Amino acid sequence: DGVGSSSGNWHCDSTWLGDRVITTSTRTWALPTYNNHLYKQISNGTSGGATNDNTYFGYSTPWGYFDFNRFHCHFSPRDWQRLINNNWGFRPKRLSFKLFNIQVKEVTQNEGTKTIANNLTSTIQVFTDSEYQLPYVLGSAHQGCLPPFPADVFMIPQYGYLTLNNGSQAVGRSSFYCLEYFPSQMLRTGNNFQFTYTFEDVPFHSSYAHSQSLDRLMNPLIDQYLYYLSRTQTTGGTANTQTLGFSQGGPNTMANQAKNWLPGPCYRQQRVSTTTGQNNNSNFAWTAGTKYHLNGRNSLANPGIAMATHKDDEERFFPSNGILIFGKQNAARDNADYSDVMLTSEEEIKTTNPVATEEYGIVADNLQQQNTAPQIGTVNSQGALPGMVWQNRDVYLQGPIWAKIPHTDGNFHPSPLMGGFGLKHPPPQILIKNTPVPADPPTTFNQSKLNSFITQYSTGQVSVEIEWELQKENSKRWNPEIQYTSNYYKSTSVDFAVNTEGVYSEPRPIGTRYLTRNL
Amino acid sequence: AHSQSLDRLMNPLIDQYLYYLSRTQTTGGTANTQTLGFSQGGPNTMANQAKNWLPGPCYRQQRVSTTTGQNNNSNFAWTAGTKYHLNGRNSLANPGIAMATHKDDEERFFPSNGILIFGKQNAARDNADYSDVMLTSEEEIKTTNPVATEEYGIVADNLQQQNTAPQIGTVNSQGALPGMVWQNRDVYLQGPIWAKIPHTDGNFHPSP
Amino acid sequence: AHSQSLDRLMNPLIDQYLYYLSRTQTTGGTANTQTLGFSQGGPNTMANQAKNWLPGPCYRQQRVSTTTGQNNNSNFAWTAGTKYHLNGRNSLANPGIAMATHKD
Amino acid sequence: DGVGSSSGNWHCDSTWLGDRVITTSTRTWALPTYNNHLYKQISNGTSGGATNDNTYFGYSTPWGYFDFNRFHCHFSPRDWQRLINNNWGFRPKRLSFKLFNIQVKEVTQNEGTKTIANNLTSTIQVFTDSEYQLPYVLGSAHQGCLPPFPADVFMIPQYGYLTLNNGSQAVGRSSFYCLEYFPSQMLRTGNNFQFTYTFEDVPFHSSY
Amino acid sequence: DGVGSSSGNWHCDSTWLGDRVITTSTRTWALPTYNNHLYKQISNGTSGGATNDNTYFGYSTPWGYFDFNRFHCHFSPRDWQRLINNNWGFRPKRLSFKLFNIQVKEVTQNEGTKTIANNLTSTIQVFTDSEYQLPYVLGSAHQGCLPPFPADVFMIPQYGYLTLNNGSQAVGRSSFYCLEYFPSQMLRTGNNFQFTYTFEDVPFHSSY
Ligand SMILES: Nc1ncnc2c1ncn2[C@@H]1O[C@H](COP(=O)(O)O)[C@@H](O)[C@H]1O
Repeated sequence: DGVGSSSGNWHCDSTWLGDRVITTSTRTWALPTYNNHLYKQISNGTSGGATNDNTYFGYSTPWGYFDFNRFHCHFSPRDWQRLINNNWGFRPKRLSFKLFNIQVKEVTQNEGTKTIANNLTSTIQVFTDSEYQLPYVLGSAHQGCLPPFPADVFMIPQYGYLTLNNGSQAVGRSSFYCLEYFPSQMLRTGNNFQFTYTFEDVPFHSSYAHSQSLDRLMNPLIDQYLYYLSRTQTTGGTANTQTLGFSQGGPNTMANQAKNWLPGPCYRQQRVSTTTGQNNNSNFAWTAGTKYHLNGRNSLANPGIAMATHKDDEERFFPSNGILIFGKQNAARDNADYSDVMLTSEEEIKTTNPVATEEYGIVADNLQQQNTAPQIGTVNSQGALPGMVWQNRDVYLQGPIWAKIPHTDGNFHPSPLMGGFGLKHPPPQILIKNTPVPADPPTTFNQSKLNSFITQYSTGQVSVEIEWELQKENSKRWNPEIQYTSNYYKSTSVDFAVNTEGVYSEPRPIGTRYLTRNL
Repeated sequence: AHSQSLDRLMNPLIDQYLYYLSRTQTTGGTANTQTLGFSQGGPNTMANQAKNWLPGPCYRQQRVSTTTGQNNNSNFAWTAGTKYHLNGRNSLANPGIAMATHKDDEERFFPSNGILIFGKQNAARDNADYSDVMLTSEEEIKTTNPVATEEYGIVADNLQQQNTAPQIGTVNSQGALPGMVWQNRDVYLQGPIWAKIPHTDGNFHPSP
Repeated sequence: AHSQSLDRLMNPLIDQYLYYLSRTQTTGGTANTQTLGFSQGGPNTMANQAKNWLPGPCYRQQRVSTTTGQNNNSNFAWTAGTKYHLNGRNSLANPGIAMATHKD
Repeated sequence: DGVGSSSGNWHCDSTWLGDRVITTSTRTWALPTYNNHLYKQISNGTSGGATNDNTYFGYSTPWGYFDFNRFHCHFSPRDWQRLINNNWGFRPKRLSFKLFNIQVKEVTQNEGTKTIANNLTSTIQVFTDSEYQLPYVLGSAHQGCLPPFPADVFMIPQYGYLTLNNGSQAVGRSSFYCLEYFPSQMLRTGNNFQFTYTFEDVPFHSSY
Repeated sequence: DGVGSSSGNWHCDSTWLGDRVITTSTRTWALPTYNNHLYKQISNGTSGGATNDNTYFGYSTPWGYFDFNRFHCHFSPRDWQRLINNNWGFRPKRLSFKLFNIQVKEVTQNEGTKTIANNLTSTIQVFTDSEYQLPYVLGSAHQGCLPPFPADVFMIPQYGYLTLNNGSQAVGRSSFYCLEYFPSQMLRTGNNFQFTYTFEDVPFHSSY
């Protein structure tokens, strides 16, 4: 554990062992001093432009955090291809995390000339929130996760949290946390940190698409023995009067046939087209957005429960806030063009799940009578009904992996809505900070806290290893499956590769569901 | 079959210690103004009593009578049928979730596509007469499950105010709510025994 | 009691990497036409941010005030009561599923 | 015990064990050179404004001292809440003190441009007055105790003492102490110091 | 494995054992940062002067490589004379490779005055493509092999590779490689690297 001796090696690999795959990656990082060494109160209120829906109360902290909750932190594009093309399912089993080769540097600025030097005796502090005592800020799809491309050097994100608020104000229940009230390791150059974690049992992700649909599980050639009411009135001529007629479900009457199951739940969303001409001329993104109402505050249900993006033959349509959208490289933060972003599609689940932009179904609204014609209602939100079966949202190479399930008395089907695996005891937050080094103090005692510090940053490498369990395919299907493939024909550059300018980009979103399964 | 019903699980002889809002306005004369009055649930107030549980889920269906004269004169079997919508295709929810076929004293009524019907021997395939088929009844479950042809219940539609009278909504489809208890559909000698549960990520109560 | 709320589980300081549809129409002048605009959720846009969870179930009930003057002048305790219907009989859902009594 | 290796870790916690509670805290500190490396005689007398009630004779020293004699050095506000709300009494039993991760720095000033660098070979000296042979200046409610808030960085207080005086003058009985006449540990970066202490029996405080 | 301790010694010798000869050489090297830390796409096409015969698509990388594939890397002229004058044939049997005495330096430029200093805590990374998973760029007679003369100090060559192209364009089959997706050793000053290799059977060269 010396100044001149390395404390880690570079591990970035994948190994496939038939029923498992193990992924390792190492990246280089830089950490600044954040917040000037201070915790600060932050709020947003209703004054000025601001609106109720957007209020908060919280704190920002001197700490930074390590995030690897994006699939491409771990899987190279080819590796992801191996996985999706060949397996029915996968899930995480365990992980190894390492921090090594720490360098702490002090930067000196005089006279417009800046110089950087090592500070050999400085420390950084690290800890894991093993007991989940801090607010869990992973699982909100933030930036600052390790880069997809290994050669890229990245900056650690700042840590901050939120509590209860009224407008811009705190309430009694509001909580303040100091991270310095936790035990942490202090490392100088030459020291290292590691920890090991085991994933809890969780269901395999479905890397498959159904090749059957709920409404067509019968034998095409045979009638049912079960009747349905087929006629309510006679068909003679002008003489028509009420009658009761009953018929047996059959091949040409598949819609009428008795069935055992129901499609999944529905929370209907407005539909927008990629051909702008077909859209209404208003700015309806929020006004027509699909939302939930919590304590006087309205939130987009984005993306909400999983519903098929579009029905047959309507690729142009998407739910206004019902899909995941990734930026293309260098797409702008605000108001990026359609050509600048990539929209995901959940078309694969039309098979068991309702289309996002359409009704669940129809129910009766009234009681018909001789003098009252029957009336119906369109159902646009449907909660869980017995017999319902459904599929979860897909995961993407540039998508999230896990989320912490909130600690509540109850939940229903706690699969994270953005996609991924939901864990009660997810991987713990890892928090890192540079210890403050004071500049020279006054020569006579002053009680006030020191506000003059040396300027420092640190750099190092980090490693993550994850073991994934695979579910092999067992299909008896005769014909070939759909597969993810690279383009055959010539092109200006290779997809999933660098630029002339050295910039890595991921051209498209890649999902998981290529192989198929019966229902 | 249950010999008790969800709405009558109390002791008939004893009051609750729990109050409910019983009066919103005074009853003096012509002078009436708003007030708040609270009362304790009791034997003659069983409907008002506080309770622990809720009836089962609802997907309401049109009602037809075996006495044809009481039916509307249209052919409404599909147009008024209860359906689900999957990928542009509409299917009858036949027979759908289990709900009681009819309430007290109304044996004549059935859900248009909400029961199982068996043919009598040599009944025709198409357009058989009522006398040629046999209709099942799920009357036994009125005890915990909603009647097929009627609403789940009533919810508020608005916020009442001094100038706004309160308004209500009739609930015709109700998904699962905490506290709900229910019974499954019955089986018959000429009925099916089992079904394969579909291989899906999720399901709710997978009784066929 | 929870000291956090479902709608505020994020990091206040960081943007999401996920976009949402933020503009459906242009904002130029009188010339406005349809467009598609997409934005990233952030600190001042917390309502718009993508989220993993949903609030609990709802069976809505009429509201009454302890200040009588603010109530409607009718006796609406049963007529406006929240109920369930079982076999031709109506029962108050009292107290029913758990919902917060009032907001801030 | 190396330049590149840390000698301590950050411990700031509380654990409650039903009949005991253990508190740990760590803070970051800075120490200046005090007095220019010199002991100096100080007095206050009656000349000018000064009054008899306020006279003293004493010395100031190059040393600094560590003070944690304030409850909030050890208890977070919530922890204090746990204690006061639930217990009739409390008292201290034992303590552990550690000093680690020493950095000594040399500051160079030229021409209005100042630069700070490590001095790897420099030492600091520490000792405990185990035998109570020096004037005990703790217990007078001074400033310079560890901060209540863990993130705060603090400056070590200077050590000075008083003896007998007549006006601004010493008397025969007056005593002079040199701290360099005690044995002390010398630590370079990479060295650490610790000691352990046991409290004598004392009555429980009445938190009631 | 320390800052002040050497990790290697200088071996440059030849020993003749009648049926074998063993050659050892040591050279001093310098490695720059290449490509600004970036992989970059490179192509050559048919526009301008360029012709079809000369088109390519490829990448350039931040890495450098070690090349000793020239006989005079290993044989002094007199040694080569001993070999050619007296033997009918020769071939390689095995090799040992070592990297030692690493120094990483940081260069600071201000105001037209440049200064160079050690960075004690910096690393370099090394690896061998044992499984032949990268494009093999040795064997194309490039420059950058160790110098014939031992006293000469040399600069390490940059690593780049080629794939399939159409004109200046990639094709589907075109492959991109990142060297950071391999495991590599990280060494600070004071660390060293070595590996051993055995040649496969191959025919003797005909020195006749
Ligand atoms: N991503 C997830 N993480 C944790 N629990 C889940 C997740 N998705 C579903 N579940 C739960 O696991 C159950 C598995 O049910 P089954 O497939 O019938 O064995 C579901 O019904 C949910 O309660």
